[PDB]
Amino acid sequence: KYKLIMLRHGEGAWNKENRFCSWVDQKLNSEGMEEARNCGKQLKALNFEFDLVFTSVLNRSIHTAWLILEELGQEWVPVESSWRLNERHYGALIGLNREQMALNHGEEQVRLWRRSYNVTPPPIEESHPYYQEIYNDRRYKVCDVPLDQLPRSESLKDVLERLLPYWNERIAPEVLRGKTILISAHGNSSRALLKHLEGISDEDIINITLPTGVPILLELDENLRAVGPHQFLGDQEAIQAAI
Amino acid sequence: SKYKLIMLRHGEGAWNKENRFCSWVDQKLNSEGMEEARNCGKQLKALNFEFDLVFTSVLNRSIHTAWLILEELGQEWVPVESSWRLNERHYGALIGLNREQMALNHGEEQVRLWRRSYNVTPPPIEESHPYYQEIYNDRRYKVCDVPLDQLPRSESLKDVLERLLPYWNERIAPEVLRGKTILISAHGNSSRALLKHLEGISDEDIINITLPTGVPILLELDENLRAVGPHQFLGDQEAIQAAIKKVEDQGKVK
Repeated sequence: KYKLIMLRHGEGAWNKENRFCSWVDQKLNSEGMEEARNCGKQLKALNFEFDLVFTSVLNRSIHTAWLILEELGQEWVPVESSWRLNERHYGALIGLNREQMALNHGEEQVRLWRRSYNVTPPPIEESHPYYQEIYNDRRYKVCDVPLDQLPRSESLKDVLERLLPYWNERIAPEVLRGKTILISAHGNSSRALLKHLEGISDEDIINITLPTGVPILLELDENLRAVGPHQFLGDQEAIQAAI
Repeated sequence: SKYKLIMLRHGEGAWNKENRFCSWVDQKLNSEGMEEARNCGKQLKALNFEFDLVFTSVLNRSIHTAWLILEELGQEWVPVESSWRLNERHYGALIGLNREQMALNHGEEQVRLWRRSYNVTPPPIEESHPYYQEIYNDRRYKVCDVPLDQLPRSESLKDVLERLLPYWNERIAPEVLRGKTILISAHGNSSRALLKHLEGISDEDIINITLPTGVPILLELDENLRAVGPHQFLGDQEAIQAAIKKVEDQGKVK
């Protein structure tokens, strides 16, 4: 077998204003940082000793890895970041209040826009309050594919399609070669990698519910295909939230 | 063809306040060292620096200094790479001992030579030392470009140069050649050793370079990667000199 840990960061202001962060580089809050600080205390109690850490290019994912590495005393562990682990691009829904988008278009459409393997939201356009903050940022000018070729909106399926090469090419070699890897990612990019490993269907995946601030162990074979459900490590007094 | 590079020294930790030798002991910043980091970041942002790559040692005080600066800059996504080759000088058996006491029992001349000289090697560390095992049993020093038993047990400034220059030649300098803007988060002696090589400083003159903590060091190089003039400090003139008299006074008596 092989082992692998993924997780997702905690809370920010927009995660409390009930808004769509998505590609907006919004930061963690007191509880967001403390959550990851506790998550590292947990992996410490677990005697966890990583070799490589993989993140998105959004800071809430990076501070999360960093705060974790400090609790472990593992700050020298190599870190790699990639747009291909970014949160899903929610197009024009970025930054708007979701409990009032449900007031315009109705719950059924907003629910579908987030619990759907196949549905692409409206594309963010140059008029959007945050179009510039995303596409002009220097971190997207040095990417592996040109600025114009980055998506302006994504389905959950879109996330996996851009993710999977990064897994095949950057990650999978390393998890092959023994390295205990941590993946500090987001709600959808975590959901998509679990699908491709647990072979989840285009219909069971919209059901999958991953907590935040919680390690997610996952065992593999030499095929690198899953061997069981994803399990959650730590003080299993951790069955909270999930709306 | 006209390159710029930023190099700097981390800030205060507990043993710094205690006036001890840290060397390869993985001491953390205290919260004032953390503010030095943040102040570097602010100054770097006020010059609108955009880094493409950051290099550090594997001592966490140099890594945290770097992470703090990236956050000030909004550049947390900029790749970071770390290497024992940028480590502080290994101070042998003086690791953990107070500096002003060393001057009392050996003279300020002997202490100055121990700290700032080119080819005076410290008394090596022995298995008896309270921090021996925690150093050479640390996982970070395992998967390397050098066997565990071959890691030094003390180091002259010259020994530092001989282990740092290969990492410059093969890892930092090519990225400078590509046009990337580089930040180097290291320590007093590893930065002096690379300044000695880049500036061609004599064996006899490197004794007189003291680097202030928490202060950006701007370096300009030509198309052969040699300095164009002497390294320069960013920040207020008088305050840097006052901070420099500070560092050398650590080895002088009442």
